Amino acid sequence: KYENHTVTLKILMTLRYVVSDILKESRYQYTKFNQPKSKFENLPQKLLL
Amino acid sequence: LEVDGITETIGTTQSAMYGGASAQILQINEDIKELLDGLRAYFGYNMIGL
Ligand SMILES: [Zn+2]
Repeated sequence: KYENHTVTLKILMTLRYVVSDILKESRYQYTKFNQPKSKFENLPQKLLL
Repeated sequence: LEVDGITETIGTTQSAMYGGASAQILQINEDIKELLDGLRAYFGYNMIGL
């Protein structure tokens, strides 16, 4: 029925992102309290999406 | 402690006037006193003639 008609839509789509830069990229702690020995833990990165 | 945009603050129960577990100890005393006073009534006072 709509061979030569126009069609328009209002649509919902899932949010999506890509990492375009990594910022304040690494933060660190030698956690030692209440451990058998010194341990290295990487704290949260910040991403610019 | 604040490093590189991440910060943390902690305030312990420790203080110059009272230790960190002082609340637990002081509640233990409150129970022991009630518990001990009541139990002494099971045995009673001591008497000796003279
Ligand atoms: Zn007696």
